Amino acid sequence: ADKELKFLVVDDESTMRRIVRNLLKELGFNNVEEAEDGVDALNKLQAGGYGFVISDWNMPNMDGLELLKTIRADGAMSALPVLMVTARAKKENIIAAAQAGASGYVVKPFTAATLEEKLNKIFEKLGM
Ligand code: BEF
Ligand SMILES: [Mn+2]
Repeated sequence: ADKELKFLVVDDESTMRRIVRNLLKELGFNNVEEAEDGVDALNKLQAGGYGFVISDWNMPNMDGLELLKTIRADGAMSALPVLMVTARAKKENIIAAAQAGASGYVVKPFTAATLEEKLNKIFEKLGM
């Protein structure tokens, strides 16, 4: 994919955001911003320019399922890639997110290779 693709990394834990951002850099992606919950995320997304969202689920203010659903329902950003990265491991969680339009889904804890693999799976599906 285009190495100037702008990512929004959303998680209420700064340690996780740091992990994801550093994995993105290793993969060649340096245009990366962070948000701390779904409301902060939507503020940055409204600010413009984003091409990919990586998001947690359990966050205050707006959780990642609501964030995903808001994005998919919004005409200005309905096809924006959203990769879920969450400790929610139950099949019903995965179903709710998949059905809500998740581009992909990774369960914490996760390896570097898994994130890379699932990002590349989304790129290939979208022809990025
Ligand atoms: F708090 Be997240 F769903 F890992
Ligand atoms: Mn969380």
